[PDB]
Amino acid sequence: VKALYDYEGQTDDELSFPEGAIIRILNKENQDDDGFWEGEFNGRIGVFPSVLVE
Amino acid sequence: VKALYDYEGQTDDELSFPEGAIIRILWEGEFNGRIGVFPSVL
Amino acid sequence: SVCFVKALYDYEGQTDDELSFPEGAIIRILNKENQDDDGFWEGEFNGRIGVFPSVLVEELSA
Amino acid sequence: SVCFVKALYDYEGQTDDELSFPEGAIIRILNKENQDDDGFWEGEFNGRIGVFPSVLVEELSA
Amino acid sequence: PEIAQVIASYTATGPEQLTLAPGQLILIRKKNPGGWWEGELQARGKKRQIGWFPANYVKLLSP
Amino acid sequence: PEIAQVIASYTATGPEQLTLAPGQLILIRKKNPGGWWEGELQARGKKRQIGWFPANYVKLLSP
Amino acid sequence: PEIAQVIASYTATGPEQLTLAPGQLILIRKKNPGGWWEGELQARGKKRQIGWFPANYVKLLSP
Amino acid sequence: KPEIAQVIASYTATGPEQLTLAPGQLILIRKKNPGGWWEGELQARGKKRQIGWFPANYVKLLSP
Repeated sequence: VKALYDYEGQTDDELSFPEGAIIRILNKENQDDDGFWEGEFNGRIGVFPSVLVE
Repeated sequence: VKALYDYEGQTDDELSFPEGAIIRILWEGEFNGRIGVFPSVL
Repeated sequence: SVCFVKALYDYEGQTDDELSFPEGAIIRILNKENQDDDGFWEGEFNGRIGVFPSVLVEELSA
Repeated sequence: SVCFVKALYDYEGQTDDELSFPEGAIIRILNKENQDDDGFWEGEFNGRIGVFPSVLVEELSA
Repeated sequence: PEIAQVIASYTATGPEQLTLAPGQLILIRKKNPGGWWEGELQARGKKRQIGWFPANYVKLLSP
Repeated sequence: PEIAQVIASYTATGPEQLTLAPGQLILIRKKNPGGWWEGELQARGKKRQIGWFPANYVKLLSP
Repeated sequence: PEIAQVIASYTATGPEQLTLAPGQLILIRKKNPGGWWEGELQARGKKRQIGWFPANYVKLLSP
Repeated sequence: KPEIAQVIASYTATGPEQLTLAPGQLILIRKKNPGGWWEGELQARGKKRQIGWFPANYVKLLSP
């Protein structure tokens, strides 16, 4: 997926990325239904709000 | 999509798959009930 | 200064770098380095190091 | 004894299953017998378990 | 896909409204005359809840 | 050393008041007739700020 | 869609060239008289960079 | 005594006497020469610890 706006992660396990970035999706639909997805970018893996992508 | 050549994942979170495999894009993807990442060139 | 403190109430850390501990726990102080003077301190317990609110402990004695 | 070690320099793990730790850290050993002779060892720190280059820590007995 | 970010803290004054903490992201759904928007709150862990809030407690983000 | 924990979210209605998020710890300083206490907020990173809040948004903790 | 895999380690001798580690996958773009190919490197994390390399440091893969 | 450097830039070996290095890897230092050329033992995961020469300006040292 391509990142529409740049994001900066709050926690340790959140995925910081710049705008336009191509990210490889890793999962969806958490245990709690929270809207966050998981993916890899620049050799760092984490979670991000799914509303910021494609 | 359909896998042209077979791949074996290096990391824990990479998706191993055989040749010809149909993969559901979620790169992004599930195959055989394991989800992972794979080079999109394959 | 002072090496150890006993935990009056149990605490559960929010971040990764916060120190979770049970009640009564003896904790070894490491830093009172005012970060932004936020009233946390740093210490070791059960072989995990972290920070915790200084209001939850007291200097050890009897 | 044959159990803990003190980290001389700080290390940051490359893989998922490598153990990141700060300098001076006390680490519990879990395997130091053999892991394919590649000068890595395994241990716990801060409630995360992983492997690290055995070069980076010093021994400490008793 | 219209998306705002919470600029200032807002505690909800009713059952129809979101409660917001600075930093959080909101997907916008409806906008009203009052200065009052409906949105879906993307916050970590909690299920995505959908409610009203004063618009002057958020900032938009543009592509 | 009297110490309460925030039980529900409260955004500050004035300049004299704290603004609280669930989980946070408050050291208590004064209590008033209204249902209104003064406290010092122990929150991570920010400097310890000192202000008023409705007491029914916190729970005490006993030794 | 022509695709080679790195068979041996190659550090880049210039600003026009890729620098390769065994295992990595290259999409091929141009091939020259020298024994020298241009390719796009598919490596995890880094943005896809596009450069030249000695062809006898890779093996092709056939469908 | 325990002298230890970290690879700062990629170096492919130009001979049979030399290590071939990837950024991040850790090297235990053994000898240093006039050239700018050190011998070291490479601590890399998986492979057996191999011992060879390399240009010193492709590593950074680490101090206790």
